[PDB]
Amino acid sequence: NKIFISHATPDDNDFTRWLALKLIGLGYEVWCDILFLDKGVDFWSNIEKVIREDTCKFLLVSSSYSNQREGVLKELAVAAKVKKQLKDDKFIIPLAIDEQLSYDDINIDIVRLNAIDFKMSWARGLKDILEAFEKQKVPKEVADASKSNLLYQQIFLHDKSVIEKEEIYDSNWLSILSFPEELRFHEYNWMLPKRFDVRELTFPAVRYKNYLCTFAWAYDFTYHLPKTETYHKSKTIRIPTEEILSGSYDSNFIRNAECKRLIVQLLNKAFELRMKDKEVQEYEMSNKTAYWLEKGKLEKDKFEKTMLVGKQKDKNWHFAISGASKLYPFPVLMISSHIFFTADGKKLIDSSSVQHSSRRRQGKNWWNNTWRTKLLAFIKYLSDDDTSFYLEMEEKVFVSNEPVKFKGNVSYNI
Amino acid sequence: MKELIYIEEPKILFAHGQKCTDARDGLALFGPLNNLYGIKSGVIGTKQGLKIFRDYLDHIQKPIYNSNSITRPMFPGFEAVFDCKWESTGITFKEVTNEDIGKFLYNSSTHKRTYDLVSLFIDKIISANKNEDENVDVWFVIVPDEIYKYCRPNSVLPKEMVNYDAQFHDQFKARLLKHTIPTQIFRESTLAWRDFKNAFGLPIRDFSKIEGHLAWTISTAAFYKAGGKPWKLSDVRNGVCYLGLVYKKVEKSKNPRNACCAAQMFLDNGDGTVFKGEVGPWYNPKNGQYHLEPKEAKALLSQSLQSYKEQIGEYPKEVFIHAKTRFNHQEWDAFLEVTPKETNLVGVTISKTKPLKLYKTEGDYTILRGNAYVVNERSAFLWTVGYVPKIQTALSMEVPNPLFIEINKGEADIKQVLKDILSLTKLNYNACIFADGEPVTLRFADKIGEILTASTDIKTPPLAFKYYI
DNA sequence: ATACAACCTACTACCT
RNA sequence: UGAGGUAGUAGGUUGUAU
Ligand SMILES: [Mg+2]
Repeated sequence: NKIFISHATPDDNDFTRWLALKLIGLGYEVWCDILFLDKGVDFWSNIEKVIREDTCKFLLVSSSYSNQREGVLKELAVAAKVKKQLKDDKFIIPLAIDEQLSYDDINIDIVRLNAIDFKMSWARGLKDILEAFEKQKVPKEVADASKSNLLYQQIFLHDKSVIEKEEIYDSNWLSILSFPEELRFHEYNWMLPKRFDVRELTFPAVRYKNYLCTFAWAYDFTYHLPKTETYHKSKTIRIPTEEILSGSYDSNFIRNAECKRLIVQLLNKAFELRMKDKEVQEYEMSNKTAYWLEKGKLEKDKFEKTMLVGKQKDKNWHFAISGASKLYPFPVLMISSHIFFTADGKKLIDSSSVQHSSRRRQGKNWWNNTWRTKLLAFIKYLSDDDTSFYLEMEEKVFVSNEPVKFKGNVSYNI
Repeated sequence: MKELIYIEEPKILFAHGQKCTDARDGLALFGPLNNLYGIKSGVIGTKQGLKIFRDYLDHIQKPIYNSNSITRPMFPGFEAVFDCKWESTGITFKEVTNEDIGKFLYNSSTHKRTYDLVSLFIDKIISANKNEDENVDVWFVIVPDEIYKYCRPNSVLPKEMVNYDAQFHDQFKARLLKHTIPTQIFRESTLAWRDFKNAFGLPIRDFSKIEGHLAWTISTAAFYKAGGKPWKLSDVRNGVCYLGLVYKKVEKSKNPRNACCAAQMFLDNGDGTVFKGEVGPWYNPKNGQYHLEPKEAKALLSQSLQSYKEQIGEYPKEVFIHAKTRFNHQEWDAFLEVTPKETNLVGVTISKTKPLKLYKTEGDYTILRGNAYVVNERSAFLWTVGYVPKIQTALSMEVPNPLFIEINKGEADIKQVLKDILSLTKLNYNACIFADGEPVTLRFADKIGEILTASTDIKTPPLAFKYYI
């Protein structure tokens, strides 16, 4: 009571899978060589046994690939012998699915047979198949799409699922491992307009009501503020940073959120000054600043054999990273990758549109491994010792050069 | 040294009550939930546009293949999928002459030219709707590429050939709302991408390897607009209503205002899905402020609860609000003054502005989709975009960005919130793809808001989505 | 009206 | 505007406290 479908194995797979699953969902027993994920030792002998003893119809997928295929022709001959044995005229029902194969180029075996046309429409062909099966009293069961869904899950999806396996991912977050012992509010009063530039000082300082929120010493500002030479350490509000990071400060003097924001501002300013001190080029974006390198500054632009500068078509592309600092959820430095383009080795392009177009063109063929390796190479380049890198804050802030690793319990099989 | 939890991919339901993970595979296997008899299409455009549409409609009946049938499933033809006839014999043409387009297109003012072209198309559409006997399910507007190029808000017309929003699509869909006409806008370079080539002798847009994907998306959109149900959610709870809140700046108004628009998602008593926009964009007059006033918030929640009660008959057990912003104290206080004590209010903020990129160290592929990094009991990251084992490829292009999901207000299990968001990423009827990144509530509320803020004013707008998407 | 951080939208351009 | 994704460019708001 089976239904045998003969086809070219790797070429007519889409239509064969579609038709086999549709027929299975309609209550028919379908025998197709793609409906068996694991193949036994006896294939051809079992195929001949199936044709001779089991099938009641023989659907042939007549296409250009299946016109002169040895296996298809052998099955056709065996099916013709079986049709002669059972005295059934309509045992073999070819299905014309290929428009490249003319109706006059079909082989001898099915040149005399009434075919079913699938060229113009697959739905019309399926309706014709069902009508012919109903008219010829082909045995069938009750319709049940659950069988088709189960077969589709078992055979066509078993190697495309999620496997349970440990996986390790590298992020773009550099955890801040060490913090200064405490924060200092320096009540310098006037201090000659309190260094009106503020942002131009050697050490990171911000202007509070009448104080100066710094992490370094008061005399460090004597270079830019001579008056601060006579400034006294008695006008210093000590505040414990480790207690601030736990949200312990209260009262109306200053809020915990304000302290965290001020710390973030100090960290970002200090990072900017350190990057300026590292002799790297700066690019101004719409809302941030990125740091990039030049053509020949590395020998030979292969830091750790990862490449940082390259040649796209006619312009030199340079990798870059842009940074920030956040306390949410825990103190981290957060960096993002960028690609910049220069006409020459040491130059720049003022046209933003061409930069955007070139960046989009280059992003198409980089992928996760190159992205991660270039990010890690840049971070290691910025490093200052074995497993960290420091930034001026006497006092200083150390940020790890190894991004925090995440661990997952699921993965795939490439 | 942190642990990522995995959220199983949600399953969507198709005809015969069969669950599947892929919309395309389920449609090609079982079929849609609805039973459309056929789609009668009206076509507006030039004779060349009508020929292009007829050729594409005849092409879409035959099976269409992609470059790879595992990464991208192939289209087996419209009637072989949706079980309904969408042929070129049911086409009701309405010709727009090229001189008509030439008269209005070439103008110094972009606003005037956009208004004139939109009026030229919509007047013919409306007259055919009212003064004809033929029944049209979807009106297909085949816009020439020059109109699309020169009708954008920032488009500038070169001097060689020289209220409402200066955008063809938004103005076209907003000025057609009073008549409730589901329409689909095509560009001539989309349906006939072969013929529109650049100076290099090659097509500007290459659909050679994604022809089946284009057919899938077009067929799904046309089937949904005609009144069909392609699929629905299968593993969602009962008695829970999902909302969405998107703010859009209104520029036609003399005073800049922020209009808040909503989309509402829940289930009815017949196990079906009810997914429609909550509209009447509530206006905040203060520029730069994206928070509703207490009376507007009360009206919004009252309307949502009234719609839920009129649909089901009982007040929802839970109400989830998804937004890209953060609710303040006044908004939530107004919200609680209307909702009953038996209803739990949860306000979730969904954002994509936190740059946490995870790189896999053992290949060229990206992190699996569905992995979540729970920061704490009120904050987590979700990877809605990433590598999908079924399609053997990632939904991103270089490295996906995470969705930062934080329960801003109320009490809820963050795992359940992540499950809900991942499930909602499977309800995009505008396209036939795998799951997308944004939740469908936020995306469709944004889609509604883009249209409701492209006109001076409008009466009570329709809730159905076929008039917007 | 300056500086800062922390959240927000509108508008393009490119790849598949 | 078949649809998503990734980027870039402008603008504005908010407790501050000059
Ligand atoms: Mg659409």
